[PDB]
Amino acid sequence: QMQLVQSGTAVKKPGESLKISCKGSGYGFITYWIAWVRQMPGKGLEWMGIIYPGDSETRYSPSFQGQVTISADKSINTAYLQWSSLKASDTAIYYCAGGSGIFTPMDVWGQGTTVAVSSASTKGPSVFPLAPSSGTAALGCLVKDYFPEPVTVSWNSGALTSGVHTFPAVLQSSGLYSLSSVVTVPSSSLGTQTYICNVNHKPSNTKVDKKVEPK
Amino acid sequence: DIQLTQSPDSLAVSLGERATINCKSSQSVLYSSINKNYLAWYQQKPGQPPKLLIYWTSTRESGVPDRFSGSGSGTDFALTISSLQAEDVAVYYCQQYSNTPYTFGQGTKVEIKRTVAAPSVFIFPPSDEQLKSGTASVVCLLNNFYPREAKVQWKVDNALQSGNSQESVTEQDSKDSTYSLSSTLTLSKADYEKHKVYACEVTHQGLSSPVTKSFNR
Amino acid sequence: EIVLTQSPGTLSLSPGERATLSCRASQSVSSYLAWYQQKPGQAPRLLIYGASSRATGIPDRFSGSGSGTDFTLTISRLEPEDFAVYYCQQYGSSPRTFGQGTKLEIKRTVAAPSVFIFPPSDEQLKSGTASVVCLLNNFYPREAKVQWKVDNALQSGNSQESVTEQDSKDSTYSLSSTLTLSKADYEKHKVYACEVTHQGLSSPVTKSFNR
Amino acid sequence: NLCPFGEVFNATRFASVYAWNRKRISNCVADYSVLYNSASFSTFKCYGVSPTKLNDLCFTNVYADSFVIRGDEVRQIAPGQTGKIADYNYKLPDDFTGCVIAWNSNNLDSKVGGNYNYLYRLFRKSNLKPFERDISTEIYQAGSTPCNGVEGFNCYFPLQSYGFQPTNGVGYQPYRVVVLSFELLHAPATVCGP
Amino acid sequence: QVQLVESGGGLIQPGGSLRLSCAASGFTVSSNYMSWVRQAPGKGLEWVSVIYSGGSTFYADSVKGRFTISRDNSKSTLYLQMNSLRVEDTAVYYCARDFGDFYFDYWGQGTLVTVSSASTKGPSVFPLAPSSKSTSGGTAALGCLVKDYFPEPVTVSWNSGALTSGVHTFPAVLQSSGLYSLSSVVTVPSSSLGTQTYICNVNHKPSNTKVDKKVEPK
Ligand SMILES: *[C@@H]1O[C@H](CO)[C@@H](O[C@@H]2O[C@H](CO)[C@@H](O)[C@H](O)[C@H]2NC(C)=O)[C@H](O)[C@H]1NC(C)=O
Repeated sequence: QMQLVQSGTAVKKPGESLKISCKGSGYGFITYWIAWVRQMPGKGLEWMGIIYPGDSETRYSPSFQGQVTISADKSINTAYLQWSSLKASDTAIYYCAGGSGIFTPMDVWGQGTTVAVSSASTKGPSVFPLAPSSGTAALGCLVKDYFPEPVTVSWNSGALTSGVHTFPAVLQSSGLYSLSSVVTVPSSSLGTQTYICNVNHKPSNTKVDKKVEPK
Repeated sequence: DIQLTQSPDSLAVSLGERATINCKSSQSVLYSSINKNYLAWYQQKPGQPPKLLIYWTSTRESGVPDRFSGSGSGTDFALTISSLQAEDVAVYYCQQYSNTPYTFGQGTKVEIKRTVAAPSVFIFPPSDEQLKSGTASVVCLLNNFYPREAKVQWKVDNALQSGNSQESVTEQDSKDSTYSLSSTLTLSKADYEKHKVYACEVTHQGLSSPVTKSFNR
Repeated sequence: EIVLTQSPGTLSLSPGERATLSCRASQSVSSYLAWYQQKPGQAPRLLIYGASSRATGIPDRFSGSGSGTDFTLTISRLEPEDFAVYYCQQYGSSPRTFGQGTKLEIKRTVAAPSVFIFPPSDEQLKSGTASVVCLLNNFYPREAKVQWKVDNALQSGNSQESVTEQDSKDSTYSLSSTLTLSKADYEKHKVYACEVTHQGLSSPVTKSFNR
Repeated sequence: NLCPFGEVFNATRFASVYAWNRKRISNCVADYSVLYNSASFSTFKCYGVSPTKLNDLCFTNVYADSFVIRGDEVRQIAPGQTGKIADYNYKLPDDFTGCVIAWNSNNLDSKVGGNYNYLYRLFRKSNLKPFERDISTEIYQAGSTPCNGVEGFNCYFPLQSYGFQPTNGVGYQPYRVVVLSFELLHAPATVCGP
Repeated sequence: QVQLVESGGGLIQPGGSLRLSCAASGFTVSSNYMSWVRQAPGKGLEWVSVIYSGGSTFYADSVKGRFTISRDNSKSTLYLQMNSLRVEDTAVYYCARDFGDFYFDYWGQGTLVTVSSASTKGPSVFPLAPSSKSTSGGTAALGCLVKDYFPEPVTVSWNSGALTSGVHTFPAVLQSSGLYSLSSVVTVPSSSLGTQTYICNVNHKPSNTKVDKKVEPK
């Protein structure tokens, strides 16, 4: 009957200080122990440490002892994960898990906190059309050179959903993300139907409606 | 530091069949010798926080469907999913909680199984608007294919290119259980306009021979 | 870590007087304090435990007072053997910590130092090093200013001083200042003077020799 | 037919740590919800078992250990802990499966007089085995000469008195600790949840 | 009666190990709290470690993981293993009987442990010449110069311990070279310079050096 809520997504430069939050709400938080799990992009779950809010007993994994500090504030039922000098390796999503005792399974989980250490700023994406020159043909849009994630792409303001494949972002060597979204349409509708991709990037306040048509 | 290694890394099971994930423990995981192994199994759907399924090696969490079952003792443990359904596609981790250094397994990706389907290959030349900025991006699309393993090579004027391509793969489609891949070749305007033919060669299990889609600048 | 601050750093009283020593703590320890006496060259001896209770074999003239953060050690009718460094130790929190200690010296009529100067030995001169030693003998108070002046030029950076403990009989101090130089530097000068400034001296006294 | 958890926690008086009380709880239904959801506990640490999942399991017996210690000594009521309380007063096994519930009792167990009848064991030649109770009041012989029952040199009273005062720090304030232990032996079960 | 005698101190290179022994009498070491306290050569007392009567061991933060305290009931001796020694560990280590982890009622004489990369060197004894500049009336001053030795201590006697009145042996001073220098001066009647013979007995056991230097009027 207990729930956990974490802090918002953080974007930081290397060497900065960070401190993410995890506040619990429910009946019985006094018995619950809070632990922090790190999951690098495309990687598995890594257990970092656990703390008891009542007495602030911090048990650390040997892999995260001298590189992170776990604290808590029992007054506000909040646990904290803090870095002094952020490194590019610490770019990962962090979950705080709830367990009502040491050596007990973790029942309650937080939604996760996304941390990005990149040495980049906020830049608006550039949307380029993919030429529909193809039984059936396919078209799409190229979302390139943006930071940070995420980017939401829709076709005809959400009217076209069947046959749409929006690929996950890929981090280029420039430090900026690229994305491609494509749809599958009958080859008889190229000249008649008009296809427009709606690319929105809230971090940059960018909204581009890009029309695509055969060259 | 109790090590947990689980096998297989990848598992392909059809709908309505049984999927088994084994977890091997470096050291025995039992607390107070009460015949209770302190192990847990977690389910993590793509883009969602992990959810606890089984604790103490045989006890289902509240609301877990009956098709999930835990088994094992000592250092050998297993999780079995009888009658696999489409909503069970996730990565499963075995995690021990009998010692202060909590440990997870490396994970086991679970995918539904499909009668092999060949990719639909399309190639997109860089747009004129992008060409003004001085950068050219060539996109090759592999649509609705299975299995996920696919080889894409960029050959410009029949010369293999390397280090200037990045691939992106979507998750399995929720209905036809097919994959999609996008390979993007990024070049400057000078390098792009130094060649004529850009080809995308695809090697896949569902293709009798490699399929090449090319265009001339 | 809880720090015990003792005051004063050093105390000068005549025998038969009353000594009051202070020991303040970073946090409250609530009478979990001990007092020790350490004469030079010896190990500490337990005096007070519980901040008020006297250890066995300790005379009644030693008493402990205070609680919490403020503690006092009082010695009445000081005897010449009751002068040493006194440390306070708390045992109300781990780690158990001591104070810096308070030196307790006897007090005497201001006695002028007797200044003696020793030229470097011929044997030491052979090895290539010269050491000139200036001796201040049987003076009080301890504070004394010694300056090395060679050819009437002040010398600094090549002199070290050593001070003895308070003598058991005349209640004085003895100070040794040694000026070490190489033979080449030593034979580049003629007059080596030791200028001594002290409270018991009407004017500074200088003892000098020629090489 | 509920288990008498009120007797242990809502007790007018508490025992000293060296003579810790244990109440055997059996043949009753244990409703832990009245216990674990209270906000009056400074520390509620469980080992091996989870209180949120006790209203569904069963056990043959449940033990509740009651004593009063200092705040600095609450850390010692835990498996694999060392100290005067843990070695000579109350020792928990390394494989302990249960919970330790502690709350401040400055208002109850303190007196301005600077003393109280709460005691702990200060001297003991060997450490206590888990769940062992030593209530000896015999003079501790620290030397080779027999003590003959009279306290003196190398002969100290084994017990010491807490100086519980309302003006002391939080660490020095008296804390009431209740230790819940769950026993499972091959026998009919007598304690189950709601 | 209670006696505590310590042994095992000396010079040791940084990182090298050492073990300090403490012979105990008048009480059973297996039944009493015992502690090790170190006093720096100039600074205050610091509690290092303690062993409970039941056998539990507790260590300070600055020595945890490197120092191990132990007792031998059969030999009635307290031990202290040093393992990874540091220069900051250079101090005089005391063996004290602990009363319930509260206070130290009895103390041993203390043994000196010096941790430094410096090498042992014998002292050079030079005579402080009694001359016209060291004599005033009947009072005449003479001494010896014990210079450039390591490690401490150095013991100085005059005429094989027959002369003890008016002898001032100053505390050793650490020079910039990393070695110790010391002087020992006496006050004698001026009439005795030509008749009496004065010799200073310098002994430095760590270097096995014994020097008897005769001082003569200039
Ligand atoms: C001690 O007794 C008090 C009442 O004096 C109990 O507190 C109440 O318990 C009832 C149920 O017995 C609840 O409905 C109330 O909400 C409780 N009130 C508060 C303020 O907590 C208390 O539970 C008893 N302590 C125990 C059983 O440990």
